[PDB]
Amino acid sequence: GLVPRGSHMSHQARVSKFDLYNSDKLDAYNQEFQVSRSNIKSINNNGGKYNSSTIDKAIDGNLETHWETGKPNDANFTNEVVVTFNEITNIDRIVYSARRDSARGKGFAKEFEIYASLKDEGDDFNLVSSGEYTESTRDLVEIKFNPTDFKRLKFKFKKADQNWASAAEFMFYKEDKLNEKFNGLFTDSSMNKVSEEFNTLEKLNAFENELKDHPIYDLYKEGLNNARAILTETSENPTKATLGQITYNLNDDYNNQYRMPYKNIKAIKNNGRHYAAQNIEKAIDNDVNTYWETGTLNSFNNEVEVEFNDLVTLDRIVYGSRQSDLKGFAEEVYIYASRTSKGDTYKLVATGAHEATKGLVEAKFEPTEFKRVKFKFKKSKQNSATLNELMFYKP
Ligand SMILES: CC(=O)N[C@@H]1[C@@H](O)[C@@H](O)[C@@H](CO)O[C@@H]1O
Ligand SMILES: [Ca+2]
Ligand SMILES: [Ca+2]
Repeated sequence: GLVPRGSHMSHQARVSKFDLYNSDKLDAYNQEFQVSRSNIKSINNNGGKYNSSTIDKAIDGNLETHWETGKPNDANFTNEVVVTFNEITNIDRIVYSARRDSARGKGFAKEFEIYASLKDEGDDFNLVSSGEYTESTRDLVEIKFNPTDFKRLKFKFKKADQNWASAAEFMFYKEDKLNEKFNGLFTDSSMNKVSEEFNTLEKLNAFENELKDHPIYDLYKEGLNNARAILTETSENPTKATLGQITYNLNDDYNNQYRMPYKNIKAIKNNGRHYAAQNIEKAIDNDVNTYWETGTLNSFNNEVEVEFNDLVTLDRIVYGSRQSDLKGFAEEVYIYASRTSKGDTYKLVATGAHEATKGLVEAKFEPTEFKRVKFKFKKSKQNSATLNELMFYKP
């Protein structure tokens, strides 16, 4: 499942991770939208090449071969690459990666400019788009701008990570209008309000139907379901949860019926890093003897966030502290639910309190749907935060 990237229709490019690449849909996608590698006539660049990392390697269809410049950016020199197409070609996107060898990410175009020419020769280039990407240097990114005709496309490494501009691949794509519609599903990057054109179930369901023959329809489903969850959301109704020591976690048969499978955990994270090697993944390793401990400390609240693969209805969260001393036992807890896979869509489900104790405690509340859960350490014994296990039980 992709998530909407936000609309782009200024002259600042939208740059996002090209997650499409990992999918079984890629080939069908490329068939329809990619500019064939066979339409790329030639490539040159102004900085030469390092060793055998020749410029042809930037457009050979292999993410495991790269060009690297022979001359790094400096205060006086900016690396650029010029691609010539067989014929004038309409393009709205570049998909780009830096080198992916042992120095992966080195030379990533952290800032770039894109220029068009309709000629084969001459310096008549006009600025099409400028952009940046600050998230990572290791990513395959989609750079999306206004659809433009190119005989030659010039790509300038305005800032290259560690100056030594590199490219595993430059790939080119034609406009995908339905994809852009999907990119405009939400009003902003928080993805917690559906855009006006989809802002009813009637409109959203019609849109889903409209996407059904699209090559990456299956990847759109997650975002569509997120929108639907927002459209159908009810007012938050937090209660006080009842907290008590429990031992039913020992009961395998019970767990089979009532405990959410650990395999349903897509991801875990927290806001406070961790102390020593008491990392977060051991709050969910199914071992009461291993525990997470925060790197930060209350004042600030510690919070843990668990993402699920499948939405699940829970009525209980079971937790315990580090068993040695009980340091960082959540004495007071806020439980937040989101019904979306991403976005700023959490609502408060329940508040609860219990004295620190050995063993496991359930926090029981009203049955609630969770696609993701936030566990907030309101008050914690000794202003630390610790989890030996975090478990989720159904009504
Ligand atoms: C493997 C590795 O890091 N190779 C790089 C090489 O590609 C080039 O950037 C060079 C510049 O002095 O620095 C390193 O040797
Ligand atoms: Ca390559
Ligand atoms: Ca554990």
